Amino acid sequence: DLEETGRVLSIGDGIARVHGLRNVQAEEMVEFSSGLKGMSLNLEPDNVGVVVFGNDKLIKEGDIVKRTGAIVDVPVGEELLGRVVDALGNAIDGKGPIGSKTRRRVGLKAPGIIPRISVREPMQTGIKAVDSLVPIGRGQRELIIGDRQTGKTSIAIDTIINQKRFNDGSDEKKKLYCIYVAIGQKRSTVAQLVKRLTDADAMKYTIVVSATASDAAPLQYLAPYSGCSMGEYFRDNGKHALIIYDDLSKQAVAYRQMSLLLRRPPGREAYPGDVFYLHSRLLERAAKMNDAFGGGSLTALPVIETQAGDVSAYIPTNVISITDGQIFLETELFYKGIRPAINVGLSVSRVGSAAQTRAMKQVAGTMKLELAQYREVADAATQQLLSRGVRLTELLKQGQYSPMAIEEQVAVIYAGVRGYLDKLEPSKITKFENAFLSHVVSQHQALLGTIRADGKISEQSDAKLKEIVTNFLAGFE
Amino acid sequence: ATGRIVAVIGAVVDVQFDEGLPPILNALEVQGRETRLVLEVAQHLGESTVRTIAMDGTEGLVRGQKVLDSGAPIKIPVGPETLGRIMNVIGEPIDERGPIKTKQFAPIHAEAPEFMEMSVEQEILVTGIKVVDLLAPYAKGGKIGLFGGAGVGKTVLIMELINNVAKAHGGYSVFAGVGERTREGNDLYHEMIESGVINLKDATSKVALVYGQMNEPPGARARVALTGLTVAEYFRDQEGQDVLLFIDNIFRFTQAGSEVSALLGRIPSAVGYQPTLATDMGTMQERITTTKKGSITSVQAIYVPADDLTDPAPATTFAHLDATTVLSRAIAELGIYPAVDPLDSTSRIMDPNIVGSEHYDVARGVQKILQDYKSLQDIIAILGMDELSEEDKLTVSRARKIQRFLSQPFQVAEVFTGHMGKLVPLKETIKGFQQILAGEYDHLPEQAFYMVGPIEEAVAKADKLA
Amino acid sequence: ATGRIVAVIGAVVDVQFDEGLPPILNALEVQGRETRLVLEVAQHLGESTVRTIAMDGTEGLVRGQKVLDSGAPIKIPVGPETLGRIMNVIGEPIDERGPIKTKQFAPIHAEAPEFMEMSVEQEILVTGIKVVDLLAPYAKGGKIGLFGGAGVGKTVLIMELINNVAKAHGGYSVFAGVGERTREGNDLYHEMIESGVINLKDATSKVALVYGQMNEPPGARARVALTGLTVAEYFRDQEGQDVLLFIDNIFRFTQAGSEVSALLGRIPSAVGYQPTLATDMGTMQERITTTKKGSITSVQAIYVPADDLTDPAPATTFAHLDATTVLSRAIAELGIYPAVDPLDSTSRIMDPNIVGSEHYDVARGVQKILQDYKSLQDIISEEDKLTVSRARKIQRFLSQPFQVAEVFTGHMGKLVPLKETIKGFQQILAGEYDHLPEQAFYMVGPIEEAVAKADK
Amino acid sequence: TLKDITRRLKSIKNIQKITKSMKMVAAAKYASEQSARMTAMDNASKNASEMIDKLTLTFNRTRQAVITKELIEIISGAAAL
Amino acid sequence: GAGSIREAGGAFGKREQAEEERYFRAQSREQLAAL
Ligand SMILES: Nc1ncnc2c1ncn2[C@@H]1O[C@H](COP(=O)(O)OP(=O)(O)OP(=O)(O)O)[C@@H](O)[C@H]1O
Ligand SMILES: Nc1ncnc2c1ncn2[C@@H]1O[C@H](COP(=O)(O)OP(=O)(O)O)[C@@H](O)[C@H]1O
Ligand SMILES: [Mg+2]
Ligand SMILES: [Mg+2]
Repeated sequence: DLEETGRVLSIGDGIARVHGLRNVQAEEMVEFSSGLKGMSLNLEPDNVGVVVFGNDKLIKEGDIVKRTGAIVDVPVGEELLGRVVDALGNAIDGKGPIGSKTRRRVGLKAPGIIPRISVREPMQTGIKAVDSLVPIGRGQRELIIGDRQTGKTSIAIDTIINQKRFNDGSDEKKKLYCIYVAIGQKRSTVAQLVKRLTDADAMKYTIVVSATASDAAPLQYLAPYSGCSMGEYFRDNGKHALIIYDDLSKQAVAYRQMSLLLRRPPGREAYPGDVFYLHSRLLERAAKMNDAFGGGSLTALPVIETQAGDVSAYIPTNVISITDGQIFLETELFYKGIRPAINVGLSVSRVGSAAQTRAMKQVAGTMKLELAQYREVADAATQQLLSRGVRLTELLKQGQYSPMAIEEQVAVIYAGVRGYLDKLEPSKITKFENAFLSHVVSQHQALLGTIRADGKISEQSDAKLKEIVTNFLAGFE
Repeated sequence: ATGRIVAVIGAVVDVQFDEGLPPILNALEVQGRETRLVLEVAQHLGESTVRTIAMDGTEGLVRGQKVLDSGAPIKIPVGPETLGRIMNVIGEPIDERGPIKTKQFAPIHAEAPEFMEMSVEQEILVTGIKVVDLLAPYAKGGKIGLFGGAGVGKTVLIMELINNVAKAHGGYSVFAGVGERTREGNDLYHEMIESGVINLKDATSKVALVYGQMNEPPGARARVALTGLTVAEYFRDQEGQDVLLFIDNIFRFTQAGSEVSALLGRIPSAVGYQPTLATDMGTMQERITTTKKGSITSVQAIYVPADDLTDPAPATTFAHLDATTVLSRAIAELGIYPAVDPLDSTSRIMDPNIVGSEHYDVARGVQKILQDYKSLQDIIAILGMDELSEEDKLTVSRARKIQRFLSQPFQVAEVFTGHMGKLVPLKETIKGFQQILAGEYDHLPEQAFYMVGPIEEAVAKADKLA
Repeated sequence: ATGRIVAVIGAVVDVQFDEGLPPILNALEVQGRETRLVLEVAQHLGESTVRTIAMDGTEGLVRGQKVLDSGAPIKIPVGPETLGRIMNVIGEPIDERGPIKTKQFAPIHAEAPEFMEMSVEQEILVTGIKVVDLLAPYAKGGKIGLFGGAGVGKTVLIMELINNVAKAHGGYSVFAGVGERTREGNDLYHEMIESGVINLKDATSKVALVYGQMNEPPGARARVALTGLTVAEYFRDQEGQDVLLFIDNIFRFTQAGSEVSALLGRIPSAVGYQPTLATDMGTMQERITTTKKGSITSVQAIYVPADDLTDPAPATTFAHLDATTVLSRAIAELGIYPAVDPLDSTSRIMDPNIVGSEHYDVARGVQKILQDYKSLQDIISEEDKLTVSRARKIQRFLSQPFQVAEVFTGHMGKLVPLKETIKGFQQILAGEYDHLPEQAFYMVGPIEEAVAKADK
Repeated sequence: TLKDITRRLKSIKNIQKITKSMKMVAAAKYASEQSARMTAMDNASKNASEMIDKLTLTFNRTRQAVITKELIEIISGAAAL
Repeated sequence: GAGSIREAGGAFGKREQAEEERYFRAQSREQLAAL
């Protein structure tokens, strides 16, 4: 019966020409006799071109293709938290099947103008440089762009681990469920990442979608949309989600493979004409909703890898045109030990300023201004600018897998911007920072608790801070 | 007339008609959809089959699905009832405020105004932006183009122009959002509601919004600019009104045309673009014009792919404009904002008989000294500053002061810069630049001219630095 | 299933089957030839026709000539009997020493290990080479880029890695000559015979050789890396070893894939590379990993076209590399062997969380003092002379005598454990040997041998 | 254009070699104006090396683009037959 | 790459040409006076 069932005519180049399937819809999931799945791409007068989600080795000429009647969708819900799935929603962690009750199409259009509201509440990364200078809000699209091995995945992982302090509490408003989409990475890297999230107890609120380097190009193309659907579930049911696409460069390369194998006209760098639409329709789905639509959000942290620091290339500029700002990571800084190697003159957050808390604003306006002066200078005043800027740049450094609470960042930046560190020599800034942070955590949980509950620094808290920092700097090496 | 779908490839749909083949550009309605899926006839393929471009997503289309012919192209509501409302590419309201109850409808495909309707008058339009007003001034009823790569400030500049011109404007205004961020459209909507330019309670609204954004399939992104054109053309012709048309971004029209041209079966041109890029752009751009029936001052942001000004799309747009503001990434990395390239921005009213000999001489002298600095750049880069003449050192110092003084804080940029915006009158701009060229401030440091308004603020900042 | 040739265009052959169409990646056997001709299925063209790529020359092929379906991908002999032998891409011996009498055969096309078979924390692979183990250590199941070609002792370092991984870890090696020059393949065979790594008389051979020559069609050069990887996969999955796999060269693997893709009519991507460049590289490299049975560590010689590191072939290879060993001629003409450039060799596991704070700090100190000494050389004070002295001593102590060079040089070879390397460089950095002459560190193993040479 | 970038690369490589030789010659003649010339030529060589690095990046980028453009022209010519 | 500074026609190729003509116009005036 050639109306719900077809036979493969040709296979190769990742596309299977199927004869029959007369009632198949465009963009519908089909199921091959081998157990593989595909998507109806080209409905033609005499055949159906099917994008195979897997290896062409498993599909032969003459194989039976049945249609599932459903436009391509993935399982969504709370039942995916803690699971590692592939681009189709099948669990690859061996913990059994996903018990999901709801499915959601992967190519749903982003919300319109009316369902949205401005980004107002903060998405805390726990990274001092980000949380202070490039603040991210819930519903934003912030790009993490840089060369290879500059610390991009580390920023994303620190954010995910940071969300634990909110996901363990009772404030349901302030929770954030994370989705990590691995696209074209090494499988061992994703396994080690999932272990890092399991040690930090960050997997219980994280979904990992894995389309690695050995997976077929259609799977690496589909993975970001599957992850985005899993996040749109939370965004549309009143909750808040964060999604990392690591990275969209390899997804664009997978899509270019698929497009060149379909014999479509290449453009700049042999990329198809719709490589911008590929990322735009995806990153538009990260939105902050107004309260008549639940009030939830979906934050996107796409990752892009540049070649020799070239950020004016085709795909980098496309994504810069799509997102709400970018966090540049430089190799020249990363080699010099400044880590996270965030370029502060080039990174920006267009809509995150309205999300920064009041305390962090109080310290970060001054920090940002002093850093701008230190940049614009590099006698007896410019020397003070240089000294303050150097102290601040050592204050911005941070370690891996240890994100900080917002009040601790506020305390450290406070010590930095009022001028207490001008006494120490730059090589001692990190020593002072760690010792002082441990001191304030141990014996001053009341001031930190007050700053955290108040969201700002009152003159009472400002006085207590000045007292504590003067005493510590007095009794310090 | 009713046809049936025979092929669906992306945004392109083939429809075979037994009776009554619909003309090219007619709008077709697909039957059996939850929402309105409009197909626009693009080609007659032969054997009673047409090839169409879908204005929405084609997922769920089955071969054999019925399609009705409307008998006319896409018709949108035009009139004063569209003011304060948001409509999409096919004229449907997307602001949840009910139907747009206009008394007429106009097809989005129309002929360009004839040669005998053109208007030649070229009065200036002062914007309050120092570099624009000085070096490449805009003209009322003219076509303005803002070129720039990704993240150089096209949206910031166009929002500054909406703030500086459209509120002070006496006529109507149309903002066509073409293939841009949806959250930017939400921001613009709500900003116009608070600033009173859009009124949700009565009929005093002064702006009509048309949005097909970067989440839309390529057919909607290719025709939403035409929908905005149609609204502005109604205001210009049947009302005789002075119209302000802001298009951000107009490059997405060409990019969407390229995306669909892939599938319409056409041999690609240079850089993979459609072979019809220039004639499509011309058909669209010739309707955005001032006739002797009414005026349209048009501001268009043109995206520059990979910062390549020689790309076919911006290179083709260059010929359609009276004033071009070319933003530069290299200038934006020097902290100078707006990132206008002063030796790449032009205007046709930069003419002594139009702006006066004082304005013209100041602008030409500024450009001369900036070109001389650019010529010295290599020697300055390798052999250092000290291997120059004294006249070359004076040229470098004055050129750097002028570079700084071309920057300016915007009122739309206050939120992420803290500096209050400045609106500098044309007299004060000409005076300040005449004075810097004269040498009246060769003693002040260059960093005193950075991010100020008039030259008095420059001397105040110099006095506060020392 | 029997088919018949319907088209022969160069190295591409179309074969029509009247029953039982073979899957993609199956090997076919052309009948009636004096030498074995193998065709690998690439596409199903429809109408019971498959398109294949030849593994050997196609001259003398006739339309209608019978072709047999093998029923599986290319199968090669895998086992301890492949050690010391040479086989080509389809597994037959090319050293004229008789058949390779293994008990089982493995298909050269295999899926990478699953997600739950992956090791979840990175460990170090100790090679016994001081500069490598200290400054740019190798990870088990990682990929290492070997930069530098002729005149810097690349073959000596390869053979020493083979010997040291055989002694320290008990893991065998596999060498894949992807696009190998036949002259240099003969040279390598005989240097391996003379250094004892290959033994033609008993079963103590440590390495298996797989040669895809330069005069073979692009399909053979695109599959020889998979053949070598299949031998190494056997040694890992069936004997739980830590295997070494050498891919010389990896750029030629990319080049052969590009040529095969162009032959199949596919539209080239950027710079002329196959559209499937990243996925070809990925399907090869993902099989090089640490599983729960064992691991496969891969040293891969990198050639960079036009010295352009942003070229698609290096840029795609560098995404998989876990380390880098740069063999510099400026180090060899300086007298140091192995000629590893200690400032340009990198590692991803040079991280305190992976190698330990002590290792990280010793390595960082060595690198900082070497950079300081380069700076000071550029200007030729008070303690800068002492920095110069300690850095000269560190430079000398990075050298090492190899066991595979014993018959030629006479000096005994040294396999320095990791702790001895760490503590020796730590002591030289602290100043515990600021009295000993700088030539007491040249070509020694542990630091005790340095003090013993200083005695004389 | 590829030929413009190659011209500029060649020019700046020559400038870098000349300033390096001049720095060495001033270092020999210095063994107060000689010290100034030595440091100045050192700085000129350093700036020339940085311009050389940026232009080498630009040149590799432009040559990759030129190869891709010529391939696309050949492909589009072959696909129209 | 000999004479590649003048062949690139930059600010340095113009500086070089101006020097050669200035030095040899002064020499030609000093060589024609004696001549
Ligand atoms: N803040 C940091 N402090 C110290 N070390 C860091 C920091 N961030 C990253 N690193 C180190 O640099 C290494 C590379 O970082 P990371 O993998 O996160 O960046 P990447 O850009 O994603 O690399 P890749 O291109 O392979 O994806 C890390 O293994 C880590 O050891
Ligand atoms: N006039 C300006 N002043 C200060 N910063 C600016 C200005 N214009 C642009 N920018 C910077 O560029 C960023 C984005 O510019 P944008 O308006 O989005 O241009 P585009 O639409 O071309 O991407 C702004 O968030 C800001 O950081
Ligand atoms: Mg990463
Ligand atoms: Mg914009």
